[PDB]
Amino acid sequence: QIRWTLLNQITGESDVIPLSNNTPLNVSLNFKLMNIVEADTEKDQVEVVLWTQASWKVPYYSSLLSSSSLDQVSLPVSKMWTPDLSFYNAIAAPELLSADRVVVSKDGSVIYVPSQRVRFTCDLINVDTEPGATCRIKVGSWTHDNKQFALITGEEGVVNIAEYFDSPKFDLLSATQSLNRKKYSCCENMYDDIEITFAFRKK
Amino acid sequence: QIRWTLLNQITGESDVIPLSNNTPLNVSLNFKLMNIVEADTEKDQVEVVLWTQASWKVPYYSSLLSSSSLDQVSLPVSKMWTPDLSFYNAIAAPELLSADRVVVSKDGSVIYVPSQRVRFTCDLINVDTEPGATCRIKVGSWTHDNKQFALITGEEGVVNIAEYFDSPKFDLLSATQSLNRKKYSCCENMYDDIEITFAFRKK
Amino acid sequence: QIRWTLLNQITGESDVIPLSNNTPLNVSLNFKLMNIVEADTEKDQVEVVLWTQASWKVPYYSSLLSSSSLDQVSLPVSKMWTPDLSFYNAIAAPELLSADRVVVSKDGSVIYVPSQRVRFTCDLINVDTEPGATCRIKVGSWTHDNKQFALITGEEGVVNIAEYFDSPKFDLLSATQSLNRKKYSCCENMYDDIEITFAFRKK
Amino acid sequence: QIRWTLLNQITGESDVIPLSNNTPLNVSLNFKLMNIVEADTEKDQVEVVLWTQASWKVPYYSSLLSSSSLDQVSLPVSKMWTPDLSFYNAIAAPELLSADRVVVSKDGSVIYVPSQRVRFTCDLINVDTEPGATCRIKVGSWTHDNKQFALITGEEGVVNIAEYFDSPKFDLLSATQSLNRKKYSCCENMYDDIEITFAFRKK
Amino acid sequence: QIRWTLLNQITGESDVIPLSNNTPLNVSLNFKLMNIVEADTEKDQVEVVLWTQASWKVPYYSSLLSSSSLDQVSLPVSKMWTPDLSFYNAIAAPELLSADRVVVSKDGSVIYVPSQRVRFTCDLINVDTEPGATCRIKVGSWTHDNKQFALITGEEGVVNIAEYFDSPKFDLLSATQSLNRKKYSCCENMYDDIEITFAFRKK
Repeated sequence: QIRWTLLNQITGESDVIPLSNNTPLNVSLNFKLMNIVEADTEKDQVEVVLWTQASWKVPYYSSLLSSSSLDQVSLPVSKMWTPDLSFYNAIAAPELLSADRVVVSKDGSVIYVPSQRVRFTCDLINVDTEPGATCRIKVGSWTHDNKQFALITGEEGVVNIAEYFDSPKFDLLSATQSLNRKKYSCCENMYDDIEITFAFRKK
Repeated sequence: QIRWTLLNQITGESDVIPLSNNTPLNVSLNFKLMNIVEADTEKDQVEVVLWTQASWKVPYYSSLLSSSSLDQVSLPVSKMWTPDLSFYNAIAAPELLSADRVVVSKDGSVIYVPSQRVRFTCDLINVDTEPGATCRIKVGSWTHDNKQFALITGEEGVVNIAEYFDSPKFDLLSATQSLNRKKYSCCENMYDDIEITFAFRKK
Repeated sequence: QIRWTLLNQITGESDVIPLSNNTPLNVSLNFKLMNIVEADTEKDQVEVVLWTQASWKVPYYSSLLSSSSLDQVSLPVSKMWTPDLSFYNAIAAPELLSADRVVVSKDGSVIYVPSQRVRFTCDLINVDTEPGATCRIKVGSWTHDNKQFALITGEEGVVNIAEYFDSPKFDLLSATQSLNRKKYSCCENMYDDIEITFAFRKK
Repeated sequence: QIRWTLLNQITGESDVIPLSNNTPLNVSLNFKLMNIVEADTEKDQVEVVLWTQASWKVPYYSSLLSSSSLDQVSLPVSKMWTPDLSFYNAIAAPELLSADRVVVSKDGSVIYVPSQRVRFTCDLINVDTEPGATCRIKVGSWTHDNKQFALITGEEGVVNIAEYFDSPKFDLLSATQSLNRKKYSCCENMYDDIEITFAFRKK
Repeated sequence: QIRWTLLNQITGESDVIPLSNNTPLNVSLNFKLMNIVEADTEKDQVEVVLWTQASWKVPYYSSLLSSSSLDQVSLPVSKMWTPDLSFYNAIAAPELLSADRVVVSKDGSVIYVPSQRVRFTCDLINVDTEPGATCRIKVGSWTHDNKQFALITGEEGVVNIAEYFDSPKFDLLSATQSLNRKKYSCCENMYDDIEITFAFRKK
């Protein structure tokens, strides 16, 4: 149902980011904060459910469906390169809540939306006040610098991090994101990250 | 015991939904709500034990058995494509409680019945009243739109979710399911989901 | 030090229950309840440590040792078909506590003894009284109906479920087992199961 | 660096205990109790950190290095057979806290030292008194009987189980062991075990 | 996009530490203490988030990129030998929080930075006084002695373990790291270890 032999090159190359020429791969990231599921005021720790909507394009993947009546194909994440996103301020390993699959379209654009439960520390002293408590989540490639992996995000038009939030216990008061590019001790080059700031209080 | 060389095609193709023609694959789901194992009123979270009874048919699979004594065969889930059903409102990774195997019939129809412990948020303010609290569970394919993967109510109808329910702690008042479809941001086509709605109260 | 090439066939057929002709495979199950390690009266949930002693025979396995001074050989579970036993009433995935290995004898009989911590719902309202609380553990193949997989067990001799029980916190008052056979609403045929009934109380 | 094609035989045979003749492999086990990290008096459960020092010899492994400048080689456990030690009285799966690797010397000697966190039941009624609480840990092969796998242990004067013990919460009062050989029911031959007995009290 | 065939040799050799000559491999380590996420004074147990910055050089790896546009390449850890660093005094298995990948440079140096949550025991008697409680973490190779694996200390600073520290619950008062060498039972050769010592208190 697909060009199966191509898929063997694709998985064969999966250890390495798929670059064309020298150009950085643009990886588009958008976030949806879905729910806050722990707000532990004694430990000062929060758990959220977050959907990371990631997409990138590898033109040579377009041959996968060229001869197929499929418009797109869903494939296990293990079959190709996917971004090594890490939460820089996670204090427990994020827990995947969705199927570990990506969708490839006819033009080679790839879409990947892990839904994860993520824990981090946050000062919850004001969580039961009208302004609420303000928390941040930082996400970026752990190992691909910005010469190879460049973060892009939605337009000031389309960004709506709180769009689908729903909780019977907490009110989500605001949610914004910055796109950052920083030098660290390890490496020649800089790393891109997006950081979400949000505020919430108890209902 | 079976046509082993066919299994090599079946496993070989297991990354991709098995379609023929354009036609979406029909996947029927029925559910058994077995137990409500937590209802935490301070966090507004509920954990249930749920069997998902999923079936679909792949004509070419029928040759697996046609010349063997066996009327059906049970195989590990890793040997073929299986639906990537996710609980859209899950707040923890569902925990599999039963052996991960499917059963293939002589005509190539397949049955898969995972038992899973699933956690999600619910407003429990009324859990201790006669009408009780109403909770919803949303299930659908994470990455196959309804051009490829169509959900249908299975043979048992919408009416037998509570058949095996047993708890010393909770009364299950009612349970039904409804089939819906939604437009998502990522994609042009809609996704099918089945939504389970149940009411329960403390004993 | 065994007939390795025969292991190629054994492992090659490990997806499928090893039948000779049409006859169902006799799988014998005996149990030892070792301990009760949680009895939560607020949640009504018990955790036990249980050994399931399972044995079956596959005559063609006898060639594995025919050439060797080994009387029996221990092998990884993954190298052959083993029974897909499940706890029908588990509310958490069972935790294996022992080496995942089976032993094949020179006559091709196979012994598999998993030790597992298993959690289930039990009404514990009477756990701190003289008669104690009565709990049940249901065990059977998840996907092999009784036309393929026949459960058998010890007579009134060899059956002593409480033989090794030790707990500083609970008295095991009595444990019994009973073979049963049920048809399920999802499914055509009947499945064998053994139900273990036990009573315990606080020391 | 090493005779790589030898390792192909070593890994190839890794499913099965490496005997020569029909002599049991001698497996030497010594223990170091490092710490007691849980003593829950409400549940009468203890957790310890324990180093198990295992070693055995497989003369044919000597060719792995005989032409190498390496005096010994550290390898992943998955590359060769290792003893299937179980804690016969564990109530949770022991958690590995150290790298899963063995060291093979020039003579074919193998050393494997896992550090594990292990939970057991123990009557803690006297933990806060002078006699302390006395606990036992029993360890042996789960599936290799003493016709194949024979335990040996420290030349009874260099058995010092308490040697590196260190805790700010508990005094280890004593720790000894014995080497036992017992008959089991599935089992026509006997199984070796070492039982550690220790007494501790709250500081 | 790289020299794939060379990667076959690198992975083929991944079981074994990469030495040239009889020279010890220099493995450089620096640490960043990110957070203290638990200090349980009842149990005298501490959890921290720590980045371990490791680097080492393997000259023959330089041919991986020789003919490529990439100045460096990120690869999954499973593709090459990486150090078997263990927390000698961990009381629970360290939890990895970051993507499991390394970066290989044009000259064959390798960078690996695991973020981990690590638990250990610490006398917390003084955690709530001005000088605070002093804790220690010991890191080194579990199975590579210092004739094969030599520890050298990080490239930027030695008291700046705290560069990224942030906690709403605790003040970090001091942090230092120090190289040591310790002799063990198993081995006629010594193992290097780095000991982080830090003092912290409740805010």
